[PDB]
Amino acid sequence: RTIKVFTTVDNINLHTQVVDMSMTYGQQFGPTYLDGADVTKIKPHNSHEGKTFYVLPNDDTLRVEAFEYYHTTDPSFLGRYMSALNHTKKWKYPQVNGLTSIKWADNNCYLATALLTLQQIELKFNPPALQDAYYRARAGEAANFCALILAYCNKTVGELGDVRETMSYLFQHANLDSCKRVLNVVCKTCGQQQTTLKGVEAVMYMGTLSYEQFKKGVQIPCTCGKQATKYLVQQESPFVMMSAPPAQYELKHGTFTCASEYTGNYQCGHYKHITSKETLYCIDGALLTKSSEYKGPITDVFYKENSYTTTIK
Ligand SMILES: O=C(Nc1cccc2ccccc12)c1cccnc1
Ligand SMILES: [Cl-]
Ligand SMILES: [Zn+2]
Repeated sequence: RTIKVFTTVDNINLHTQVVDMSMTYGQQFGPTYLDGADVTKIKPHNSHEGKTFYVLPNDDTLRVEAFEYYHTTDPSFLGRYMSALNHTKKWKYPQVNGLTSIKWADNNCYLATALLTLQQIELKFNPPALQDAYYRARAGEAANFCALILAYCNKTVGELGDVRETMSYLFQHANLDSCKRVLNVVCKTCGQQQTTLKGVEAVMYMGTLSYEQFKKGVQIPCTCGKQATKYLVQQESPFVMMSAPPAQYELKHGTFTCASEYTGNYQCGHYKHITSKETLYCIDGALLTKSSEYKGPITDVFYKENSYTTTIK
């Protein structure tokens, strides 16, 4: 007694299977999922005929398909993706000021601000999984994209992540190869030291939120025990992300693209998103407020860029 089903790792390439309806999916395929639901311990029902089940990439055909689609060989990746999807499928993705947001659930505030940020910066993903899911998220169906971020970042639904760390992981899977940064560190004692950064390290800085201050210079520790000055010589990138420990900061309309605000304590706080459009909009999941001025505990600010060369000699 049998039905026909299809197994997959990428939901595109299907593998015809004939399953014994007296045995679990588990006994025939190993761990098995139906649109995120774990059916490993369940026996085939007739309503399953012709349906697609996810399985683990446990032969060379599935390994090649999984790597080509996801760009990861982490063995627990597919199970993490399916477990998250089972939750993200039931989140709400309301359109807020023309952007896909996420209604608050399960500490997902860091994800909502990350998703809102992506839709305001020029970025293309390398893994087809992220390309296809990000296209759907932009159209309003973000369940797959959210599940993939959770899986790539090794975060479970319910865990509060850091926005900067999350953007860092997503940038590693994006085409930032054109991006270039040149830095100069001046110590009165020790003189000068020029650094070039490439890719992800060229678009991220930790220590100040102000793109203008980065250009004029910021004080950092030197090994000699003095304070050295670091400023921006040259930048080629479509955006920059300036990050700092959360601290009261004033966001001025028209001077930035968007920003992330973090309120509260370590691992038990809340992120909000601020976008600079015709005014300052504060997007907090499904919630929207406006103001002409904004002050809060800002962690990250995104700025547009193309090409910058310092006048500092
Ligand atoms: O401390 C946080 N984020 C961070 C911001 C800036 C610098 C940090 C340095 C080390 C660890 C966390 C940092 C944090 C804690 C809980 C939830 N989300 C974020
Ligand atoms: Cl993309
Ligand atoms: Zn020095």
